[PDB]
Amino acid sequence: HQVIQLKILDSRIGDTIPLPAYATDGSAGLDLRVCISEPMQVAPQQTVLLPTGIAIYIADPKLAAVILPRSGLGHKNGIVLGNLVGLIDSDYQGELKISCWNRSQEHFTVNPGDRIAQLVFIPVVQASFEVVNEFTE
Amino acid sequence: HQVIQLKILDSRIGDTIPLPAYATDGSAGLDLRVCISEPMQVAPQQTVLLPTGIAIYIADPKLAAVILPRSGLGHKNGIVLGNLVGLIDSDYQGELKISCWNRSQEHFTVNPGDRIAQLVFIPVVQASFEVVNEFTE
Amino acid sequence: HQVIQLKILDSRIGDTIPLPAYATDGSAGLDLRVCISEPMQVAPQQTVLLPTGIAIYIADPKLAAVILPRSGLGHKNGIVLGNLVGLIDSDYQGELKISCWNRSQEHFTVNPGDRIAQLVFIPVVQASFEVVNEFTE
Ligand SMILES: O=c1ccn([C@H]2C[C@H](O)[C@@H](COP(=O)(O)O)O2)c(=O)[nH]1
Ligand SMILES: O=c1ccn([C@H]2C[C@H](O)[C@@H](COP(=O)(O)O)O2)c(=O)[nH]1
Ligand SMILES: O=c1ccn([C@H]2C[C@H](O)[C@@H](COP(=O)(O)O)O2)c(=O)[nH]1
Repeated sequence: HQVIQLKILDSRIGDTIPLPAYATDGSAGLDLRVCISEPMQVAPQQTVLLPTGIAIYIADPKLAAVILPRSGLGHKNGIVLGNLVGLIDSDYQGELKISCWNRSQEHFTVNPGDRIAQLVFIPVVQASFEVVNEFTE
Repeated sequence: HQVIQLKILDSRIGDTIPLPAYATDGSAGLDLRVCISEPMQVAPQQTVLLPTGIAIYIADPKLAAVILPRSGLGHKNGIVLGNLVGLIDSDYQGELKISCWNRSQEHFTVNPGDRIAQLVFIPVVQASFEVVNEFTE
Repeated sequence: HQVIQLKILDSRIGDTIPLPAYATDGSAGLDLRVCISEPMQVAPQQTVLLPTGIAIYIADPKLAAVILPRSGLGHKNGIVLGNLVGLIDSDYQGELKISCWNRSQEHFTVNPGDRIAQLVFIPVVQASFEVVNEFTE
């Protein structure tokens, strides 16, 4: 495993709302929960910015994280991400936030502590370009 | 290359509908075909769950796969994924299924065996958190 | 870092429109700018194909790139990608193009040289399948 520093921004986290964790040893992602104080309605076509109450610091520039929709919420309820895929840079230290977009025609309720997205840590490569007139092998 | 076990769930696979394969030596993804018995209409804004007739077992927890829209179908026909990006965990052993979402204003027909998404195998990192009061280097 | 060959297809690139570059040492992605000659309107629900004026050649089959929405444009303006996520194969040598999709209810103007998406280089794994009757460890 790789160590990622995490700062708790809302005292509910770790008390009434658990920290993100892998469901199983073979899980690729961690479910991300929202830290709101009362249930929130997301109308058809509405986008709402939902806080997580946590900040992470990946630090290692060979690593990033992406925020993805949950499969069931996205397929069954059309509850996905307004930016489609959220990209977390290694030097980002602010709160993780979810752009929650209801792409369906049905109203949806988000309760405090609900899992609304998933977080996946991926290696990334920092490219340097070489400008050429023609491509070569 | 890396070996991924594949179980055929529908006898058409490998007979009338080919197994997923890289188009070229330099392809990042494999086209994923649907295993339906008759053509299916996907109306504007409709989401339909489409089977592939295959199950995979990635097994290695340092590896995952993602299901992505095809570029031409998504750009030209608005045929994309209802969950936007499908994440396949290393310990998932069920059938691969596509959440096919028509985001366009035109009706679309999916024929048996059509390529509707693409599958990409990516390394992933399992993070362990360290809860801190302030971030450090 | 890893060297990626880049061919300039429009003489504005590197003169009036900068080459893609990482904003910070810890950035995971590079902002991708559009190479159009006059401002372009993107109406609600409209998809437009926007050129970048550059081609890249990743070459290494263990590497790919993805094109993702920008977070603010996607969350605030609903300016995302019609194919949701663009996948760039290592053997692709054509112009990078953005499927720009306005998922919002507000008209949006794209100016020449605007950053409209981001590009991320990721390692990928080329799988070989082993067809089995039952999965094993
Ligand atoms: O869904 C998202 C996308 C981004 N970010 C964070 C992590 C990014 O590194 C940072 C800056 O976003 P940019 O506008 O620079 O992409 O915002 C989120 O909290 N959620
Ligand atoms: O588009 C998708 C997304 C997920 N899955 C499979 C692989 C996942 O590991 C499994 C469980 O999904 P979750 O609800 O746990 O994300 O479903 C698919 O078949 N297709
Ligand atoms: O948003 C996108 C998606 C793809 N491509 C390029 C890179 C791919 O390797 C190539 C071929 O696309 P396919 O139809 O084979 O996926 O098009 C783009 O320019 N932009």
